[PDB]
Amino acid sequence: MSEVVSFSFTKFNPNPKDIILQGDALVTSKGKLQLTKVKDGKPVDHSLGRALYAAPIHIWDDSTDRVASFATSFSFVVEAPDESKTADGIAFFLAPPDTQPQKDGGFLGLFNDSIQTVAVEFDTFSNTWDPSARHIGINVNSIESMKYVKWGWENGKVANVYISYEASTKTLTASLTYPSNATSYIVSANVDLKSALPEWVRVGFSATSGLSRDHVETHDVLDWSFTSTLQAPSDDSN
Amino acid sequence: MSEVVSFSFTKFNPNPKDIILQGDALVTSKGKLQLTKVKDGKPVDHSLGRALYAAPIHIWDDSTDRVASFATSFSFVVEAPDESKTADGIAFFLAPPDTQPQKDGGFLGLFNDSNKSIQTVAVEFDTFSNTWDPSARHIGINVNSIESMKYVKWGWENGKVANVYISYEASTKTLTASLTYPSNATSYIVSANVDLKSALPEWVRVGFSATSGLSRDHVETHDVLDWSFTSTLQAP
Amino acid sequence: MSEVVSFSFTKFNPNPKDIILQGDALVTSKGKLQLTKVKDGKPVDHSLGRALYAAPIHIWDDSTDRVASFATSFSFVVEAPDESKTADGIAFFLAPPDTQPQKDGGFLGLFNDSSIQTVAVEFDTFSNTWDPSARHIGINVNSIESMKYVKWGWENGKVANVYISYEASTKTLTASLTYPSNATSYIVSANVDLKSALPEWVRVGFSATSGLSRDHVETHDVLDWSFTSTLQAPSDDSN
Amino acid sequence: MSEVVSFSFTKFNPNPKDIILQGDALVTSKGKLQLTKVKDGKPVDHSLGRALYAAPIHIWDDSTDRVASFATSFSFVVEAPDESKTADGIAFFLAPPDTQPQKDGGFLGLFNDSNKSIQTVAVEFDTFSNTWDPSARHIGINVNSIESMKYVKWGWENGKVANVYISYEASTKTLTASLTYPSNATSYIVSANVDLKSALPEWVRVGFSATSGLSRDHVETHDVLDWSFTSTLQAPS
Ligand SMILES: OC[C@H]1O[C@@H](O[C@H]2[C@H](O)[C@@H](O)[C@@H](O)O[C@@H]2CO)[C@H](O)[C@@H](O)[C@H]1O
Ligand SMILES: OC[C@H]1O[C@@H](O[C@H]2[C@H](O)[C@@H](O)[C@@H](O)O[C@@H]2CO)[C@H](O)[C@@H](O)[C@H]1O
Ligand SMILES: OC[C@H]1O[C@@H](O[C@H]2[C@H](O)[C@@H](O)[C@@H](O)O[C@@H]2CO)[C@H](O)[C@@H](O)[C@H]1O
Ligand SMILES: OC[C@H]1O[C@@H](O[C@H]2[C@H](O)[C@@H](O)[C@@H](O)O[C@@H]2CO)[C@H](O)[C@@H](O)[C@H]1O
Ligand SMILES: [Ca+2]
Ligand SMILES: [Ca+2]
Ligand SMILES: [Ca+2]
Ligand SMILES: [Ca+2]
Ligand SMILES: [Mn+2]
Ligand SMILES: [Mn+2]
Ligand SMILES: [Mn+2]
Ligand SMILES: [Mn+2]
Repeated sequence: MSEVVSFSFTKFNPNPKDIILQGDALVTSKGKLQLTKVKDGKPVDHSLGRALYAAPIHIWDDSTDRVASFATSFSFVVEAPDESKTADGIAFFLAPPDTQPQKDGGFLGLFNDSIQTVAVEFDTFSNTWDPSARHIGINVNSIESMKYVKWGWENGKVANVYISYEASTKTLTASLTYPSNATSYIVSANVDLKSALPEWVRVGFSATSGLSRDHVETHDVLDWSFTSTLQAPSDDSN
Repeated sequence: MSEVVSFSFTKFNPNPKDIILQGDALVTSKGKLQLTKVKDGKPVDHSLGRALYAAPIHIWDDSTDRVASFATSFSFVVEAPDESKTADGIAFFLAPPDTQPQKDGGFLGLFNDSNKSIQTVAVEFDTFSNTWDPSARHIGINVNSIESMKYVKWGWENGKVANVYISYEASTKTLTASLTYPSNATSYIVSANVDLKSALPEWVRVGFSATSGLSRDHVETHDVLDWSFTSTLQAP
Repeated sequence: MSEVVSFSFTKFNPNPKDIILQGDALVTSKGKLQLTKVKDGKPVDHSLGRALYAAPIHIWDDSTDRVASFATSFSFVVEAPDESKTADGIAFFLAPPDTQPQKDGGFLGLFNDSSIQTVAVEFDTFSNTWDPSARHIGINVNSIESMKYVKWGWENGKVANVYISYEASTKTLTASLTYPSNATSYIVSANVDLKSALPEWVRVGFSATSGLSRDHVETHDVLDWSFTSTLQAPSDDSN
Repeated sequence: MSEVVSFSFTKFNPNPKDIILQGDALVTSKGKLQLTKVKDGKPVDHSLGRALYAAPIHIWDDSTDRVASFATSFSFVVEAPDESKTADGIAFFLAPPDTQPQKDGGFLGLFNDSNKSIQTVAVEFDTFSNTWDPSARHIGINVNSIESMKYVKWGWENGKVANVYISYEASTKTLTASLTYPSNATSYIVSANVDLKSALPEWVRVGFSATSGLSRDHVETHDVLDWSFTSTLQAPS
């Protein structure tokens, strides 16, 4: 009646055997997780890459009415040669363990037109279902976010992300901070993990570059820490 | 060289030998840290309470060029009988280890209006607009002054549980504070560049401070429901 | 330059996605990891079971000269209908990520009689030709023949608490067993060079076998498990 | 209903505001916790030193039926100029929060035969056979007495680093202590059934105590090199 898992990497090892790389994703010799293709130092169009931690995570348990609380921190960089033409974005996500890459472009490698996936997206291009401004969105089994906050993307600057899920209140909270100019953004939503996802999931990142040559950008993850605890609800708190 | 300290309480024992209680602060029989006085269910005016963890925390070290990264989470409630008349607020803070209560009211038990500056870094949840404050209720980052270096407007929800997370990243000197109300999934965040080495001594105590208003009609509670803290002092 | 991984289960979930079950191993409805076969309440002969955590662990890195330090705790029970006829044993181990079951019987599902990379701490209940006469706790480096052991007073059906630690800076592997029922304990340590014994990445877990005769039978059940490893640069300023 | 505390130091800062130093204990300029006096490079007789973590630890609560489980690890050295004449030893201990140094010499700064009312639970690394001791140097588990409830013979290695791990499993009341010399891969262990609720008050301080001999020729250092402690007080399962 307690299961706890954590991991933390201050950079990635170039051939990381505890990370499942999908699509174009790779780790560079200097330990950056380059989700979308970069060639000759330029980001390339029509790229999709994802990365998952090797172990599935026990996020809820039907036989005991436990639901996990979790938290994750990571830093990422999106750098674009043209700040007026950026696409498509990067996300943190949870999905069934055998999850594969879904539709490219605006679907971020996570969703499709035709899917259980919960995601926090950092969305750089306004699709038909998006607000006009770049945004941080919380997504539950749809590319259309259930709640978002407008996001002032800073080209090429390190973004520090912290995401937490409080099982007792069903509250998912996502924040981004730029240390370069000490500016931050936050959004929360009420999210029921038990109805959106299966009992076991893999967790990780997904990103796509645009579907035209002139809307390109990198989606690089520099470090990552994750913890989840599946335990019985407390009867005495408040 | 690494020095790591962590503590977590899902609620407080009523006689907590690892918390230094100052002023009016107490723990209720149900395990809530009641910073400011409550009589017959009503919050009382002219109250000041603080609470510090017993062990000092090593936040920087001159000889080895180290500065700590830290993070803290807690939940709190501020409950007012009259939503239009609320004072003064609650704060999480770091101060020298022998820190004692400082001025009441708008000074939140943390600062004062004398010539002598005080070493204290705080994140304040401010319910009352003093001369030095913005008009709205706000979350502020305060570095050795009751006047915040940076703040965000705050939609205070009367009697609702607020979840706070505060982190400090030594490598970029970035302090970030967030508040979320799970009851309506609404959140607020503010960050600031803060140099701990210039603002504080090498060792500090950490905890909470709160004050109620200096008029009988401007009263509210300042209760902390749980608390987790971790700090790591390690080489750059 | 730091990679840290930790997991802890107070009992196992009956269909555990984050455990790779091999051979006969299964988790019971009450959350026990039953490595070797039990039919109608009795342990069965010629059984081999193993179980590994799903994530590979980064135990050394050629590029930076880091070597991990790790610790693991677990509780286990070995229960036998006949105390004078026990075989073969249970082990905690580290092996390459694609590790598969190896020889049964005295080989504990880990080694064979053929070059195998596996480091193990074994709780050995039957004296093979390479064993001391008494039951024992052994530290094993790429061989079924232990590099060091301590004689072990096995208590039939009682919970045994194990603690194993590896201190990279001294290459010291330490293994202990305590029975809380009688407050009795056993310990053994060895100097083990993980870099030369194993690949950079490994999987970790348990292996056990029952006897190769109908009458030498006993359970090998694990009740909980915690593990933590840290791969970081060596400390330059400690003692 | 959970209270968790953890701290770790890879070496001690020279003016450690989170450690209460008592008696002769000091931290050297290189970060070693030197519990007993050293003068001109030589350990001095009639010395007693102790050190406690600044925050009290909540080890049981009557109202909720909780008892803590804890674990601690540390390395230490005991170095003697004359291997045939060693005294008195070093210990890890738990005591009431306002604990003060008790008798010197064989009482390890922890106990006193005059007063059996002392509350203190300890794991001792005992280098000198007193009247209440076995003959050999030994690792002992002591509960409100200098006379160990359980011990194991200990092959002390002069001036070598010893790695200690101690754990307390609340649900079975099992206290387990182990010592390992990395230098020769040699280890010792002992366990005991210990009821913390009847031995100690609800809140304690934790740390170390040591003493050097009560004669000029029985002298040895008692230095702690690091430390890591965790305790969790939570509902019984
Ligand atoms: O330009 C970036 C966007 O491309 C969109 O796809 C467009 C594409 O850009 C255009 O050249 C033509 O092929 O029509 C496509 C419609 O599918 C993506 O939908 C959008 O996400 C951006 O990546
Ligand atoms: O009403 C809440 C505020 O009280 C202020 O104190 C005032 C007080 O309101 C007024 O009655 C006067 O007589 O005394 C004080 C003016 O010096 C506090 O200064 C302010 O922080 C609020 O708490
Ligand atoms: O009886 C338990 C031991 O069996 C040994 O295998 C024996 C087997 O028992 C015997 O019937 C005959 O087949 O010879 C085999 C090999 O000598 C295992 O080697 C030993 O590990 C025990 O399990
Ligand atoms: O020599 C070390 C031990 O001294 C013991 O005390 C002795 C003392 O050495 C001696 O002078 C004698 O006359 O009486 C004392 C009691 O036997 C300590 O008791 C012992 O703990 C060591 O320190
Ligand atoms: Ca989009
Ligand atoms: Ca104010
Ligand atoms: Ca054998
Ligand atoms: Ca003695
Ligand atoms: Mn979007
Ligand atoms: Mn203010
Ligand atoms: Mn053997
Ligand atoms: Mn003794």
